[PDB]
Amino acid sequence: PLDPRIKKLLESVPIGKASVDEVRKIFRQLASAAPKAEVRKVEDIKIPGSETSINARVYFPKAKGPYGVLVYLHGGGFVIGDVESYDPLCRAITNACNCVVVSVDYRLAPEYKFPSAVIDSFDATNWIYNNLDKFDGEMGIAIAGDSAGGNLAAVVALLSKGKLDLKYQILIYPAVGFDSVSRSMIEYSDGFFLTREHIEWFGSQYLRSPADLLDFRFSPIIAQDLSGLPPALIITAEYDPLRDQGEAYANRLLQAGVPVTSVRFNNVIDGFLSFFPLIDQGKDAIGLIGSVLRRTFYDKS
Amino acid sequence: PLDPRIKKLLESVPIGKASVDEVRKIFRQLASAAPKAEVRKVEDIKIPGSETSINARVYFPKAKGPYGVLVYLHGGGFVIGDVESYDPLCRAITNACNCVVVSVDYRLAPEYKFPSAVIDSFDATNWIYNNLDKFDGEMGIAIAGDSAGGNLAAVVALLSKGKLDLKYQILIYPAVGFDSVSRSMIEYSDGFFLTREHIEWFGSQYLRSPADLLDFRFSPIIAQDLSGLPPALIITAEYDPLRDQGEAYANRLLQAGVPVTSVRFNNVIDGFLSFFPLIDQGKDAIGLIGSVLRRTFYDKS
Ligand SMILES: CCCCCCCCO[C@@H]1O[C@H](CO)[C@@H](O)[C@H](O)[C@H]1O
Ligand SMILES: CCCCCCCCO[C@@H]1O[C@H](CO)[C@@H](O)[C@H](O)[C@H]1O
Repeated sequence: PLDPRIKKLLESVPIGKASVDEVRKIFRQLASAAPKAEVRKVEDIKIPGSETSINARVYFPKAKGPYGVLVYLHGGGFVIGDVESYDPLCRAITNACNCVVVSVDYRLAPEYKFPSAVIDSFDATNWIYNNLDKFDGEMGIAIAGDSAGGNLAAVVALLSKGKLDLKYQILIYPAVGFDSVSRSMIEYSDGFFLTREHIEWFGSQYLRSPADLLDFRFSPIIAQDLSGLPPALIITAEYDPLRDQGEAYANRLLQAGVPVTSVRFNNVIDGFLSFFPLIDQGKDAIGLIGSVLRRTFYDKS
Repeated sequence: PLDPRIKKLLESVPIGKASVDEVRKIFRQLASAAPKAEVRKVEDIKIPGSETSINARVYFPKAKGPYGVLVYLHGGGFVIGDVESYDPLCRAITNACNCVVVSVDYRLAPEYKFPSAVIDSFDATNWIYNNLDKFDGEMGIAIAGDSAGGNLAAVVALLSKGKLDLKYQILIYPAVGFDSVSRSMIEYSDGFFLTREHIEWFGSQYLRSPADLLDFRFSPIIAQDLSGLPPALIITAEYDPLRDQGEAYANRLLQAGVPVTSVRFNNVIDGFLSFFPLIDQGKDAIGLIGSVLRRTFYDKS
């Protein structure tokens, strides 16, 4: 069953039942309420994308350099969330990993439909890779994101094959495609924060036509070839409609020879890392991310 | 775990690794080896379809009429199987249900791609409905099929809404769409008779383009409206890549107010009813079908 702490929280975001502005506001005020841990320095930068100037926030850790750079792609169903609402989480990640985090403000639907978010996420990652020196970030680049952001991270890792050298991909309860059949999708369709109705709504805002459902840049699970992708940490949540598809992607990556640590956090829901001050499991997931990136970037415990 | 009887059988059909002719032959000789139970009468008929003359075999039970008529759509991945290889199973069903069974030789891929099988299956069902008098079949019509045939049965039930009055749909370990994410698909991808590689091969032979994956006549799971469909018996197999999607369809039907008895036969695999002389669970599944149809057609135990 759910951790009673989470059940209590749930029993006390109106996606598809309020305006885009209102749902964005509700989400901002929820996510941004978490404590902001001190980092060494924060900078807002503009990354010159192929289709837009991409705002990003750069967090520097108190540890001395050189650093690895983690590109972070926020969740929010391709429609809500932003860099500023993810500031608490990105600060926590920065401190856990002792690395630079660059959180990307990719273009959001419905104003900018698929594949805008993908293009911005990839363009940002490409630019950061080519400018690691600016961050004292010579230990390399990794990519991470949660939920819809995990979709984008997975897709960026695919697009980066034979171009960038991503050291790692961190997929935090990712969406990896269109799922009308998995047990978790059916069983946890309602009552666990992220619902099937929300997922369908987000899909309706982001995608342009049903054809986009078959585009690997939306459904990385059907990519022709997953071999040669960066090693992955894939976190799933037990009570999450997206759980089974995330674990399927982990399995597909493993079958393609990609190293994957797939961990199901029991008793929790989609989005639980954003709840880290309330949900201890969220802190522990952040710590797991920390371990994996300190090892990959620095060969440190 | 698998029933040891089934493990033994598996440990002792080369889809995608031999010619279409050879795989068809191998399947025929396997399936047709089961005993043919006596029925009262068998007739081969030609049903005038919209696109072809449709061969069908009609089985009459020893029980006196009037009868219900079960339209049966064989499995075989839209590519293999036929009425004659399914003769033992259809005879067993006939005797269990005390009803007329009409097994339909729908057009097969790759010679005839999607939606040929659907068109023939629907046209046959429509003609039978309109000619129930020819079979003393006034107690009505139901539809059934296994695996790919369960796909076709489910689709025929959708297409029949507001046209025919199907009394029941029997979906025997059905495929209900494209599934790249379910746990059963991933976990039982290999070693359980029907494999993911076979499924992908069948999909490649049957469908014309990836767009067909989103056509409700291939993926009834994404049909816009499942309400008002006939009551269903949905049989799934525990060790079957198709298991989760069949149970998802059952759940979607239930959510749409359609009565569904969804039963997972544990310890067995896809196709187990075809193995009824070896696999006792197959006989029992046939008996369950019998119970449901005797009730719906005759209000009998
Ligand atoms: C966490 C966010 C995950 C979003 C996954 C969306 C899965 C696809 O969502 C779908 O896409 C279609 C195209 O707009 C629509 O026709 C449907 O309403 C919808 O179910
Ligand atoms: C028991 C038979 C179930 C068959 C389900 C097939 C699921 C879809 O199968 C797919 O369809 C595509 C179109 O041809 C192909 O591109 C792919 O190879 C394949 O995975």
